[PDB]
Amino acid sequence: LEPNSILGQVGRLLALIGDDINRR
Amino acid sequence: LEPNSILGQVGRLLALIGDDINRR
Amino acid sequence: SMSQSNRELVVDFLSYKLSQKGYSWSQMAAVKQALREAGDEFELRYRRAFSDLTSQLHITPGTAYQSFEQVVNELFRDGVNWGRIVAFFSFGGALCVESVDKEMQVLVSRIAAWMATYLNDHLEPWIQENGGWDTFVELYGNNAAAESRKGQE
Amino acid sequence: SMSQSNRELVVDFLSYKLSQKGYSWSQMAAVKQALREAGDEFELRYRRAFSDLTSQLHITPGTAYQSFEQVVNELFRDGVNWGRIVAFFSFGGALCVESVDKEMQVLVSRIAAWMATYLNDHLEPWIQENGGWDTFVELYGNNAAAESRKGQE
Repeated sequence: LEPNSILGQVGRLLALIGDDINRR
Repeated sequence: LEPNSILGQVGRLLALIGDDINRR
Repeated sequence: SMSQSNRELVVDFLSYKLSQKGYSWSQMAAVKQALREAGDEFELRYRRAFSDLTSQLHITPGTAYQSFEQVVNELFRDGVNWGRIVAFFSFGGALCVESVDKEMQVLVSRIAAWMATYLNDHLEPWIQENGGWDTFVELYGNNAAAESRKGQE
Repeated sequence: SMSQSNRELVVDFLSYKLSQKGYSWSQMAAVKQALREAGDEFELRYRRAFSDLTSQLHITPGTAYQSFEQVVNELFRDGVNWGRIVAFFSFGGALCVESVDKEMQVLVSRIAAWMATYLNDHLEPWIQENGGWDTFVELYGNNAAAESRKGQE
């Protein structure tokens, strides 16, 4: 959420791609 | 050497390729 | 010792050549190989979507742990799943490569420990509730994810 | 245990992703990866030169050991060198794949032991006289053999 939290952002981007790779 | 020794043959073929891969 | 290293080397090579023919040396070896492949695939899907933002974390000794902790807590806030666990390994990996890049090699051994500890204390519960790693292998073995993407292409 | 398996899995994945960037988790990991690559390359050079003659050995439980022994003794009659040691691993590998193909999976564990024993009792002398495995890595790391062939092409 918060724009300066590059770390939270990266976690969320990882989650997005993690969800994508989890789809079959 | 002996023509029926498929096992000796394979060892020698391995040696040949082993020598080749050892060249640089 | 010398016997242990020779044995370990024989095992690693045989595991590799077996997996090249669809076999596996052991259930552990099959997990390792599925995970490597899922990692490769997750990184490929990530880098096609987004830029490499590792440098933007600005890794330092003082910040390395908290950086790891915050990315990983955010990764698993909404819940757990095999894809997110793959993401966790990949991030650990990217985190280690950056540490070497930035001449802090010693962080690799620490990142490895943070990862193992997180696996032990926070992911094992879900992993055992969801079939263990054999189920992961069932879902991701034989490069399944990469193929599932190759189908759509 | 559970901690040991998680640690081992973290280590394997990190070793892989490091080697993808030219780094290595440890000196052992670097030997393992150079050896895998030299194996891949030796098999590629073999299969371009000669037919797959593994089936022609007619592997059986009664003959498996003597077959292994005779190929390997013939491989090292004239002497030892890193290429021949790579050939020894590859043959062990082909020997294991054949054993699975021919539904004698249990021979894989025995072939692995014959290989480790041969390394301990017959190759270690030469290996220590020729710089140890770090020297092998110096000669074969970063896929050197495959590149040395790509140059001539």
